[PDB]
Amino acid sequence: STVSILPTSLPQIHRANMLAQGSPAASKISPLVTKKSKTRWHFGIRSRSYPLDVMGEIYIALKNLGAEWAKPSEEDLWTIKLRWKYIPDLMKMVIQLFQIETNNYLVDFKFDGWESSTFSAYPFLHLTTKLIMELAVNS
Amino acid sequence: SQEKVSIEQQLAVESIRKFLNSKTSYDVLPVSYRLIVLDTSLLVKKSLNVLLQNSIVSAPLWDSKTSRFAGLLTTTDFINVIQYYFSNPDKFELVDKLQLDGLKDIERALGVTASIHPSRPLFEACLKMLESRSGRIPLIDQDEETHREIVVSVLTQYRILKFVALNCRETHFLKIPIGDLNIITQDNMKSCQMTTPVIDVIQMLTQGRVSSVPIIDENGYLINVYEAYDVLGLIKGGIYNDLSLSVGEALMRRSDDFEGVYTCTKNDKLSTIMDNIRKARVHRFFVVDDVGRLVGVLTLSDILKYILLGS
Amino acid sequence: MEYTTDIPAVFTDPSVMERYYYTLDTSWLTPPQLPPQLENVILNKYYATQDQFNENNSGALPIPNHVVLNHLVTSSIKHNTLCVASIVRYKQKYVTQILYTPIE
Ligand SMILES: Nc1ncnc2c1ncn2[C@@H]1O[C@H](COP(=O)(O)OP(=O)(O)O)[C@@H](O)[C@H]1O
Repeated sequence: STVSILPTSLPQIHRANMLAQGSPAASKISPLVTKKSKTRWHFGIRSRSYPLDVMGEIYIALKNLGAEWAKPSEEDLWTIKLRWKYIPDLMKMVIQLFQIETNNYLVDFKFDGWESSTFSAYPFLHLTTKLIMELAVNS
Repeated sequence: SQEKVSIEQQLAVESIRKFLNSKTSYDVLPVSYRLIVLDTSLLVKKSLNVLLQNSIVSAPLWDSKTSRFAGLLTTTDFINVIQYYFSNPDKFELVDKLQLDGLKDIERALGVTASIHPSRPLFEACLKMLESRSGRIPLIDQDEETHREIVVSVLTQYRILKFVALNCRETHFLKIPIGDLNIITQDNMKSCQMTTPVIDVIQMLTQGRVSSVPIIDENGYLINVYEAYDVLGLIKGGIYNDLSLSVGEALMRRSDDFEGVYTCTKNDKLSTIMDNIRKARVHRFFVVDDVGRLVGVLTLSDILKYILLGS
Repeated sequence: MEYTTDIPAVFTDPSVMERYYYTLDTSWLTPPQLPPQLENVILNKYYATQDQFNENNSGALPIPNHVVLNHLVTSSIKHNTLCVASIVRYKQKYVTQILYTPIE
């Protein structure tokens, strides 16, 4: 095999050769450093407010954004079964409230299809972005 | 001996072609993987950070206003905006304000795209990439409820060649020297020297429509290469003065984790080439002579074309 | 199901929940505990296993729990940009569809 890595193409050797030449840029121009920081991902969003308070804020935000929702019974109060406009045109979502700890709650958002194996979550991702922002503005 | 090497090369290629004809683009997809998409209203500068932060050179764009995908952000988009900004230095204060949809407008105004269904044969995906003269192709399907076309993934020539290499031991029987195959591009090489202004090298990329420009010295010895990808690090810092540097100086911006330029000779074999593609992200092999003078380049498209269509 | 833009009285009227709490004879009145499948340790392990395979050739690409499919994944706002995702099924494979959108 005569397949190799060209030594002069490595940044260390290229910089060193430029330095030896006398070029000012060799000392002054630094390599690009990209801080690839590891993101902590979560499902949905967290709130320290209590259930009725949190649910109220979501419904408020939902109303201002133009969503409609089903009437919840006593057995599913912490579940929002909503529909949103954005050919099936109405997007369905299920929002669910969970308790993490005593004072800590997690809001769960779930894409639930469209109304009149292979699908794009992007319309859902965009609308949830709108919703999350509306929730931030109101706080 | 010669006849043996030849028929074995022929058996290996026919086997690789059958493989490509028998697999689909869907098959190349990992069982679980991530797809990064950018909203068209995102700033170009931020989008560049997203690429560099996530170790990718490309991303599909999403127009939220119309619920439609809007093509791909690639290094070419950044190449085109550099030339625009250089020829119009007054606009530099607008870099900070330029959004991806704006960037696409600028390119359209300056007068400066292939897709495939996952179910189609991998062979056909390769043909379409050769026809479009690009190293990547979006995988497109229809949303089963909305019937909006959606991007499932983006496949590259690299990923396909690596897929072939990982699954086909037959590559080891590709023992004919590449110089005997007439697959090296040797004629009308676009090249430069370390003292060439980087803007001129960037022009060569667009004018020649190549991904890289080999840097030689006065005697024709290969020293380094400037790649389309290098333009991303050039923008990240300070567009203003970096565009005025020589290629030698602009290269100082290369990250220390740059993997290096790969070279080979005419006596090298596709078996070796495929082993290298298998073990590392290599996008081209510069062909040098016995003393390290540039004689040509062998790119992923050159290798794929040979596998699909022969010499 | 019927749909309307009327926020359920239980969230606007203190009389409704009060009514429920006084007519006791239990878990309905408190939202359910977070399922183990939605904890961030499991979600980020899933992300790390993909990274360990693609960058370090260790282990094998992870299959996500089917219960977390089509659920919103989020991260802290950075540089006025919100990054959201959802792990979704494509035929028999799993795509984490990721969107970067500018906010304000
Ligand atoms: N600097 C160059 N000068 C002349 N031809 C080149 C150069 N770089 C690549 N080529 C040739 O042009 C074609 C496409 O080049 P390139 O875009 O770099 O490869 P790919 O299409 O595989 O990414 C190939 O046939 C390749 O051999």
